[PDB]
Amino acid sequence: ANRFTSNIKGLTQAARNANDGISVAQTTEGALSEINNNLQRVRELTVQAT
Amino acid sequence: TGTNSESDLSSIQDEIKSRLDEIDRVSGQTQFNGVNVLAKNGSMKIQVGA
Repeated sequence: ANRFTSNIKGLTQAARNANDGISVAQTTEGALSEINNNLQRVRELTVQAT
Repeated sequence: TGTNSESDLSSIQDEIKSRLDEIDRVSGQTQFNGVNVLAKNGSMKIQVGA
């Protein structure tokens, strides 16, 4: 039972840690989306300029 | 024509040179978007693709 309790607490903490990765990934994805929009507009400007 | 006198040819030539000078003026002054189209041999490249 003591070993089972250790595993329960470890796995709960592991899931809590795992959620942080999703948070970081979503934040970085939003930043990348903004960079993508800027790149798209720059490409349009180059098409207009050439 | 042989019937015309010298003053007639003078008036004709005055009008002819007036119109030739007008042609030269049309060539020089006619400019588009800061480009004198009829003033120098060249080529224009229009981006019609992506």
